[PDB]
Amino acid sequence: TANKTLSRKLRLAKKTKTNKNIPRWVIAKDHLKKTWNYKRHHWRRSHLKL
Amino acid sequence: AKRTKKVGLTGKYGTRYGRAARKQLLKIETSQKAKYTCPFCAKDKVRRTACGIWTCRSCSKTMAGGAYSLHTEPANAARATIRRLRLARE
Amino acid sequence: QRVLRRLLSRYRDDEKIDRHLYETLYAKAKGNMFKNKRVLLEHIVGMQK
Amino acid sequence: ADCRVTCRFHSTYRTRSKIVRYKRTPGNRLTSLRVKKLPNAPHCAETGKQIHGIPRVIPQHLTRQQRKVSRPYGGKLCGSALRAHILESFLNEEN
Amino acid sequence: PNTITEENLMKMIADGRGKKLVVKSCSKGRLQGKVKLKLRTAKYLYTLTVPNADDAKSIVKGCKDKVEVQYV
Amino acid sequence: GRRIRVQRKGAGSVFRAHVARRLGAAKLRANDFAERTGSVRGVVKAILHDRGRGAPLARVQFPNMRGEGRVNELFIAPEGMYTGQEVFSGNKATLHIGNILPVGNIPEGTYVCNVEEKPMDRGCLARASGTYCLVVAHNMETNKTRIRLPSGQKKLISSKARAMIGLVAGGGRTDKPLLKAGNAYHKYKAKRNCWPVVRGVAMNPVDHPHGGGNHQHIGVSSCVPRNAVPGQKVGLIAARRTGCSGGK
RNA sequence: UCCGCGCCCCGGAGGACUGAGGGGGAGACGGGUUCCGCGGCGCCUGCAUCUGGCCGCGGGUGACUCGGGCCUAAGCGGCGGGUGAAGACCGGGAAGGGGCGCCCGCCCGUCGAACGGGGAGCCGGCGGAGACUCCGGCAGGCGCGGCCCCCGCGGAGACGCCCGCCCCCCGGCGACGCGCACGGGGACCGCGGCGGGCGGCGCCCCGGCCCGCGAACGCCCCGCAGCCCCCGGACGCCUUGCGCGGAGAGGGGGGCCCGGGGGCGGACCGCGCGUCCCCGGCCGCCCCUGAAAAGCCGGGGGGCGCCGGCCGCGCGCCGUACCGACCGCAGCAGGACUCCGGGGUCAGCAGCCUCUAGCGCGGGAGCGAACGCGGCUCAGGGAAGUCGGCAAGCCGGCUCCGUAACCUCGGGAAAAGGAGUGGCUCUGACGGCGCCGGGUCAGAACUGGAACGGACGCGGGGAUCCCGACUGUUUACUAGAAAC
RNA sequence: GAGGCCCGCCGCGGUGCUGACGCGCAGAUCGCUCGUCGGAGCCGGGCAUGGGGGCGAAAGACUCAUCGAACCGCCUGGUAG
Repeated sequence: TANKTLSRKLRLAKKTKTNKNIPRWVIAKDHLKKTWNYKRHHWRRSHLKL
Repeated sequence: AKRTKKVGLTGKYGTRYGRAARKQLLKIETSQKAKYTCPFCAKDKVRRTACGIWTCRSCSKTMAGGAYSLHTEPANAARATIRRLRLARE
Repeated sequence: QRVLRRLLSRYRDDEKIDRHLYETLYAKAKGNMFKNKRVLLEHIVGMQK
Repeated sequence: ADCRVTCRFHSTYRTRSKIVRYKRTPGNRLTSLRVKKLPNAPHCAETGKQIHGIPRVIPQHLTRQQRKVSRPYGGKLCGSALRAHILESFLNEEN
Repeated sequence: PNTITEENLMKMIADGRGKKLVVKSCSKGRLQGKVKLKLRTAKYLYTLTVPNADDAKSIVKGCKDKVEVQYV
Repeated sequence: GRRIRVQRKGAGSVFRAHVARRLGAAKLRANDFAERTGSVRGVVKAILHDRGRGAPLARVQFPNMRGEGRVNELFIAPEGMYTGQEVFSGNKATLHIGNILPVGNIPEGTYVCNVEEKPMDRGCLARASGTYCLVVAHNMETNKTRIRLPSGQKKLISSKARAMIGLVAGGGRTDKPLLKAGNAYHKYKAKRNCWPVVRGVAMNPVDHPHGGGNHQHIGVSSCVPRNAVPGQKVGLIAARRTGCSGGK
C-alpha cells in the first residue's frame, strides 16, 4: 500500500472525492427531502475493490 | 586414549542403524576421508571434494576417481589393459 | 597452550634454548606435560643443565 | 538508554545487500550505515588466485592504472602462469 | 572536504583556480591557538591550519582580492 | 477410480526433473572433418559435480575448427582424467584413457564409456558411475563391432560409432548404505519427485488396483500382462518368472 | 487513587503494569484517508463521555543519490508454422538483424523478484501533520558542453606510478552451501578517574542518579591471517584444532589484498569482561556440492588515434500520510511476515523483578451465601479410591562420590542411589615483569530457632510383557496409534 | 568437536485433563500439561499442477468454514406409486 501503483492511487482517489454528503444548497434547489448520499463509504466497514 | 574399542568413526551413529550397516560404513567412510598419494606431485595430500572428484591439496590437480577411493580396483585393471593393448598396436 | 608457546618462542629466539630443544618442549607442551608456565620454566632449566 | 536504530532500508528483510553497521552521529544518536558487499578482486584464469595489484573496488570506480597490472597478460594471467606459458611456447617451438 | 597541501597549493588555487571564499575561523574552544583558513573551490572545501595568526595574515594577502575573505 | 500415481507422473507438473543448477547435457565432441580425417586436441579445464548425476562431469576445451575462438565441451569423466590432461578426439586419436576414437579402431577387450549407439549420436551407452562397455569383436566385412553392454547384453554397433576409453568415474557409489531416510531425501531432491514411495496395499481401492481390503493384501496375482492398460499395469510387468532362486 | 473548568477528558502528585523474541520504536503486505489541526456529540464508542480511530470543516505524502523502473530466476507469453468442427491449443528449423557503401551475422522477450542482482548520500536543522525527499552544510555518481591538452615510465622482481578507443576472441567481476571452534574490528555494555547538574539525608555518604557528542566523504599512514617476489639452501617452522617445507623450509629483506583502525580536513580521559553484528584464515561435512542475467572491467591480435585536467550545466517518469486501522458479520480472550533488542540474578534470548519507551483495555460500587472456577493447606494411614494412581503430589540446579542386568559394545546411565551447598573472615593457585589485569577453581576458620538450588527455574525411580527397530509422518474441526 | 544425538527458549506441532468453553473470546478458542527444537526442520514472497481432475510419508485426507468427487449459473418449477 505504501508502495501503491499510480492506476490504483487514482481509482482510490475518486472514491475519497465522491465520499461527500449532498450539498445543503442542492437539497434546497432540488427539494430532495431525503438527505443522504448512500454511495458514501466508511473505511472500516467498506470493502472497496473487493 | 582408545575412546571406543570396536566402532570407529561409526560412533557418530550411536546405537541406531544396525551392526551390518555400521561395519560396511566403517570401511567405506575410512576410504572416503583417507589422504591418498598424489599421482602427480607424489604427496599424500589427495582428498575427496565430491563423489568421483579428488583434489591434491599441494599438487592443486583435480582427478576423476572412484566415489570413495581415489582409484577403484576395476579402473586399475582397465588402465593395465589399455597400456598393454596400446603397446601391442605399437 | 598460548602462554607456554609464547615463552618457548622467546627462549628459542634469544638462543636460551636450541631449536631442537624447543621442538621437543613444544610437543611436550601440546601433550599436557606442563600444567603451568612455572613447571615449563623449571623443566627448561633442568633440560638446559 | 534505548539504542533501537529501526530500519534504513526500504524493506526489513535482512539479505546480503541489506546489512547495517552502527556509529555515533555528531548529534549524539546511533546511526545505520549500509555495509556494501566488497566485490572480489580479479582472479587468475589459470590457478584461480587473486591477482595482485588490483584493489577490491568495482572496476567502474577504479581508474586505469589501478585496474591494470604492468606486465604482458597482466590481469588475465599471474606472473607464474604467464612464465609457464612463455616457457612452453618457446620449448614446443624447439621440438 | 580535504586539507590543502600548504599555502603554496592554497594560493595557487586562490590565484588562478576556482575559488569562492576564504573563511578564517579563529582558535575555537582553545583546543588549538591556530587559525584555520578554509577555501571553497567548486570540488571541495580546502582547509589550511596556520599555527601563527601573523602567518595567516601574509597568506590572506596572497589570496587575490577577487576571492571573498570572511573572518570568524 | 482416481488416476493412479504412475498416470499422474507422466503428465509433467510436479514429477518433472529437478534440472535447475545442472551443468548441462554430457555428450561427446560433434563428429567433424578433423575428427573424421585426423585428431583434435583438448585440455581438461575442470572436473565438476553435476547435480543429479553421481558420476563426475569434465569440461574439456577444444579449438574452434570453424572460427578463431575455443569450444567448451562437457563430457562424462572417465576415471583418471586430470586437470590439464590433453585428450584427443578423432579417427587417429591414440589409445589412452579419455581419448575418443571410433570403436573399430579400438582393440578388443578395451573398457570404453559414453559409446555411440548409432554413428554420430554424441554418445548414449555406458554413462552411469563405474559402468563400462567391452569391445568384444570386430566384423570387418559388415563394418560392425560387437560390444558387451553394462547389463551383460551384447549389441552390434557401427565401427564408425565413437567411444571414450576408460571406466566412468564415481564407481562404488552404490556400495555405501544410504543409512538414513535423510540421505535418500537429499539424493532424490537432486533428481526428481519419486520419493517417498507408498505401497498400493496401504492405499484405498479407488487410489490403486492393489487397493485396500481389511487385511492389506494384493488379492490377485501381482504378475500383470504385457497388454495391460495404463491404470492396470501396476504389479510385476510381463514377468517371465518370479521368486528368489539361485542360478544363471 | 487524590486534588484541580474535573468526564473513563486533561494537568500535577502517589501507587502500578506491558518487561528490549516489549501493551517499545519501525518497515513488507492488506486496508484507503483512517494522517493532522479546529469545532462538535445527532450516530457509533455494547457503562459513561465534555472522549475518539465517530460527525462536520479546512489541510496533508516534495528524491540524480531510497525504492520502483532496469536485469534475469522458477515460471510465463511470443515464434514461418502444426493441429482441432471451431473456440482454441501446441511449436524453432523458417529469405527471422545490425551504427554503417561496405562489412558482419542461423534462431525470442521494453515478460517475470517495491526481499535476489544493481553507478552514487551523509550530518545538522525545520513543520500541527514529511524527510536517505524540505532547508543549510558537505560529498558521491552519471552524462553533456566550453577550454586547455596530447599517445608511457620506473623497479632485480613481486609490482609501482603519472587513466586511450573500437571490433573479434580469451577471461574477470556481478556470484553465492552448512557447521563447531578460533582470531580481528564496530556498536552495546560495565567500572574507574575528571568536569557540569540534581536528589535524599533519623544514621552514614568523595557509596546514589543524570550528562559529557563527532556522520558520509577526501587525503596520508598502518593492518593479523592469506597470496607472491628475491637471496639462499634445510627436520625445521608452527595451530585452539592444524598444517607446511628440495615441485624450495627457516632466516633476512620486500610486493599485494584485507566491508578495518589512527592522523588531518569535515568540525572528557582511560580500562576491562561479556553480548550482538560483520569479517578473516582454517577445519569438518555431502550418493546434498549449494542460481542466473544485464551492467562493468581487464588480456591477446588487428585496425586505428588518444586520454586526461579545469570550468560550467543537467538528471525526466512513478511510489512516498498513517496503521493496536489487515483478515475472520464486530474496535472478535482467533490469527497474520520481518528489522533494532539495556540492567540485575543466572549456564541462559529461560523464569523473576527493572531503565528507556508505552500505558491503566465492551463499565462502576456494595456484600463477603450456597455452588462453580483458578488456587493454598490438612492429623493418622497411604491407592484400601477407580475401569485404570485420572488428577495431584514426590523428584529436580551445581559439586563430589557411587553405579546393575542386558547390549547391535556405540549404549544402558542423570541407572539405582548417597553427600555437600547460606553469610562473613581469610588462604592458595592462574597471566604480562617494574607495573598492571583476571574471575574462575580449590581449601580453612567463624557464625546462624537443626538454616542455605531458602523466590524462581527445575527427571520421581525400578522390574517386566506386547507392538512398531529408530528420527520422522497422519485423519485442519472426536482416533498421533501398534497405522504411513 | 561428530551426530535425521540428548535436556531445554522462541518457533513448530498438539498428548492428557476425557479441565474451562459449549445461548463461547472463538462456526475449534482458552488454560495448564505435553511431542519436538540443527533435522525427512520452520517461515515469507513468487511460481506450477483444476474437478471424476489435481495433489496425497495414504487419513478417501486435502483442494478458500464445501469433499467417498469443489463452487457458480443454467437444463430445472428435473422426477417422486
